[PDB]
Amino acid sequence: GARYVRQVRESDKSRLVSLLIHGPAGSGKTALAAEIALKSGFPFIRLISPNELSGMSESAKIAYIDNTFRDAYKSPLNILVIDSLETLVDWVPIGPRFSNNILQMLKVA
Amino acid sequence: LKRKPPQDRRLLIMTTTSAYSVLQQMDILSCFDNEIAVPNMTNLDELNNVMIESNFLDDAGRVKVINELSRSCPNFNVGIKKTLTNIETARHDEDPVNELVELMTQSA
Ligand SMILES: Nc1ncnc2c1ncn2[C@@H]1O[C@H](COP(=O)(O)OP(=O)(O)OP(=O)(O)O)[C@@H](O)[C@H]1O
Repeated sequence: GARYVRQVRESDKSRLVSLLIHGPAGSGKTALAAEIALKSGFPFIRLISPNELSGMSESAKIAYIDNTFRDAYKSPLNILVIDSLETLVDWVPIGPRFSNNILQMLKVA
Repeated sequence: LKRKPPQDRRLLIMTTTSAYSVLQQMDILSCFDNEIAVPNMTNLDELNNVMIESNFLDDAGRVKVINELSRSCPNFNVGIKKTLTNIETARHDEDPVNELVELMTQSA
């Protein structure tokens, strides 16, 4: 994580770096991501979590996501933590059921 | 069910269910920190204890019904709710052992 942070800091052509942190349930992924982000020491850091979106409607959620991603296009250095991707799209394996709108929005974001 | 209370508050949640398999299929069994189990009645002495507590046996009835169901039913498994309902409905007509025996045999 520290190496990736340094690389994004220094390189002048790599203007977008994305990571995936996958593993078995209960393994402690969010703690590690938060630790890396904190120790990085960047001016601008944000986090998107399921807790913040509870009770809202689909349009409100999309609006919130778009606003948060737009707030990050200022300043010359930024960090964003997206938590538990699969529960942001309301996944359940019986159908399977999920939300195509939010998924497509994230895929384009 | 996985949100911590603000500041320094505390919370205990107890949720019941009867469709464990469905919850397993929905993949929602990771929100719980432990799992208690409640089994059925599986013995005659337990039925006797329920009877003494419900004021129905009158001693002789206890003996007659227990003796009848000892050989009239090899396997016995019923919940408390249905047992209490069966006792109550048996009380009205033919307080003798017969009615309870039929009710218990058919219910099990
Ligand atoms: N590398 C680590 N070393 C020590 N403790 C850790 C580590 N990573 C996580 N933890 C501990 O794990 C707990 C939090 O777990 P965490 O939410 O990160 O788990 P998770 O598997 O990502 O969660 P979820 O089940 O919601 O997907 C805290 O007690 C935290 O200290």
